[PDB]
Amino acid sequence: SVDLIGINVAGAEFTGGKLPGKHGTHYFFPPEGYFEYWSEQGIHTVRFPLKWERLQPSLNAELDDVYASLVDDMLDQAKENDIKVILDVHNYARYRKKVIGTEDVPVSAYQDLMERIAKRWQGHDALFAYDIMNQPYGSADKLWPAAAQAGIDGVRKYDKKRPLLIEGASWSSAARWPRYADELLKLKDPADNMVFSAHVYIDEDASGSYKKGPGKDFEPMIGVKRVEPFVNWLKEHGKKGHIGEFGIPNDDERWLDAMDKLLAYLNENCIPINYWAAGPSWGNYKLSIEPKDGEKRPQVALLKKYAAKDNCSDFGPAKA
Ligand SMILES: OC[C@H]1O[C@@H](O[C@H]2[C@H](O)[C@@H](O)[C@H](O[C@H]3[C@H](O)[C@@H](O)[C@@H](O)O[C@@H]3CO)O[C@@H]2CO)[C@H](O)[C@@H](O)[C@@H]1O
Repeated sequence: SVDLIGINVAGAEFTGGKLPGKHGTHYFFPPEGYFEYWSEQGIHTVRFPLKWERLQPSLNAELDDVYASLVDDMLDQAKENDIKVILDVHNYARYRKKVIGTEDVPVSAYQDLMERIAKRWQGHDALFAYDIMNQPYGSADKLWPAAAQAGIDGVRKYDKKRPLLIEGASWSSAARWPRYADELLKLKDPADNMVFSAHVYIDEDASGSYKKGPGKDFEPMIGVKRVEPFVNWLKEHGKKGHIGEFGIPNDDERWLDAMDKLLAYLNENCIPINYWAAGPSWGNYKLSIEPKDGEKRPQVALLKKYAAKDNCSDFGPAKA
């Protein structure tokens, strides 16, 4: 089933300069009892970032034993707690800072990664979908459509059923989506089960930094206005969509107002969302919705409100 309300659970991609890095010092998977909290809150879909260089520290080589086994245990815990997992290769279309499709990182190496991910986990009941690449941007934008096809081809060698979440150029901007996305119309999925996934932050530059407050001339519909280009493109092209990232600070009613209006518009169009972010090691990170003594998470009440409003059977938007 397709849940409209979900969360990112971040931590396994942390401290990206420390490779392989040490679990519990530089990066963090969910501890025991982690998923039971969110399951109790009524949240049942999780987007889970993974670092490519940790999963596969040499291109074209077998997956890393330590890191892949942590993914195994996370999916086991997800299954135990009725959580559906979207695995996210959280790499900005780059491997050790070089763009997929350059001589350093041929598309065949990215296809190899995706084959190994599907081969290892397509048999796991908690696996829901593959988000094949987080936020291509910059020098990767031009090459990303060709890389995406290689990644699709990779997953489909071993998993011919699950949805593939396909992000776009320019940090998968929902607001700028139609400026670049026409290049993705050439993508071919033999299983015909692709879902496009855009991101939206509502600070001025949409970086999700929220360096400033909302400001005097803040528009509560900014979230809706920034996903409208994406959703309208989906309708125009008969495609299915998804919002893989959106988060706001906890300290201004204007942000929550924009959130509530955004969720209402996504609900009208059966577009799921993954809130950025929960996770086991966020500290006082301004966008965290993980419980923390003395910190209020008003965003989670909005998520729960719209989870009870979820009456969709599949990814929208609906086709006329
Ligand atoms: O969206 C999260 C993602 O944001 C990255 O910052 C990006 C912004 O996404 C992007 O909107 C912004 O685009 C500005 C652009 O730099 C300017 O040329 C001009 O056109 O105004 C645009 C804003 O409307 O650029 C920043 C990068 O500078 C983060 O880097 C990234 O970590 C984050 O995940």
